[PDB]
Amino acid sequence: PINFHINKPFVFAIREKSTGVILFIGEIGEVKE
Amino acid sequence: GPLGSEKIEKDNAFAFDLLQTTRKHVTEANVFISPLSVSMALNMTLNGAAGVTADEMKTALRETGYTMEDINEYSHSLREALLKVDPSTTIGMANSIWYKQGELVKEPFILANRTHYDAEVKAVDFSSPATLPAINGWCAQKTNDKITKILDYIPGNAFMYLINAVYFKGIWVTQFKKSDTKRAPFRKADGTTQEVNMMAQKSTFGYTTDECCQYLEMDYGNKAFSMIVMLPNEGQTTRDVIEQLDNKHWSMIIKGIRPTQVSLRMPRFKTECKYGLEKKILPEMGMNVPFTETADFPGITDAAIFISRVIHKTFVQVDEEGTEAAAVTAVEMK
Ligand SMILES: [Cl-]
Ligand SMILES: [Cl-]
Ligand SMILES: [Cl-]
Ligand SMILES: [Cl-]
Ligand SMILES: [Cl-]
Ligand SMILES: [Cl-]
Ligand SMILES: [K+]
Ligand SMILES: [Zn+2]
Ligand SMILES: [Zn+2]
Repeated sequence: PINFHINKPFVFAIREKSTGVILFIGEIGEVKE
Repeated sequence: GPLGSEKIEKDNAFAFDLLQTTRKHVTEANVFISPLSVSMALNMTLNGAAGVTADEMKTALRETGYTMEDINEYSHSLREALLKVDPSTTIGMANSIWYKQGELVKEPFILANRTHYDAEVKAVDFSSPATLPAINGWCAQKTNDKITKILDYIPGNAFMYLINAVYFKGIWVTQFKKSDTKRAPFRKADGTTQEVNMMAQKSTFGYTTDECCQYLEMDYGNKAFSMIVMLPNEGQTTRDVIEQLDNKHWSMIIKGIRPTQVSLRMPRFKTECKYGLEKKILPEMGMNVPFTETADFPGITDAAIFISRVIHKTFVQVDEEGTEAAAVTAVEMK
């Protein structure tokens, strides 16, 4: 299998497919809890 | 067509421009926005604008050339579709308008917002100690208590708030098991490394690549909603991803996604953000006049009013079960 190891900054989005709309989008440079 | 596929492309163009412009003006490591929440609150407000005030709002929202009727009907249709596409995902899209008791607010403006945005309209005494907790309590109610305050204060001359709240709680189609989560290093944007709770699983996910990055699609519920992750390759940056994002690049990612067996490592993470979009971000996107004394909102009232603040707050938590996200946008007028 391919490795997809999120161990550095990433961009992410939450979308909906029937409308195509992006509900949320962002960038994570620091992990918080 | 223009009120379908073409408007979705312009909304996602607004999403990328809002992300790029926000990233340019803020210094924090994390950025998290809901362009849907911002455009919904501003489109309610836009129903009252005239002349250059309306033109500049439409420019910033990428809605130039659309009539109010078409923006409202599109917004209503989009909201209805998102609320019913997946009963196994929790979705909230709530709108409210709060205005100074005793002032006259034009009924066609109120009714357009009740109709196309399901706006809850309330005439309130802004001087009452009950009003700030009523507004913040509504935000908490519409975000599963994840955004408990949108305002810390109400200026003495407040006239109206137009508030949108978007809520999302999805369960991964393929959840991680908490017993597989391990402590592992994560390289921060500032170059330091931290130890995180790194979730792990091996499954079939949507995947693709291009020059800069790897892309993953992780579905929720009945697969209507998903998370897209953009992971820059070694030596590549998230700033470059953000700067090169547009409808064309986004379309290329979505169309390139193929089911692939992937070994996935993802940190449990949470972030909460707050913006004053009126300061620099909406002006850079072309919205200037509505924030000044020359703003014209004759659809709301005969009194000269303007937008004093556009407050945007967000929350997201990602864990082994799924994702919970929320956003509130409050447009303040005085
Ligand atoms: Cl259409
Ligand atoms: Cl698009
Ligand atoms: Cl445009
Ligand atoms: Cl409060
Ligand atoms: Cl405040
Ligand atoms: Cl800001
Ligand atoms: K700013
Ligand atoms: Zn409608
Ligand atoms: Zn980076």
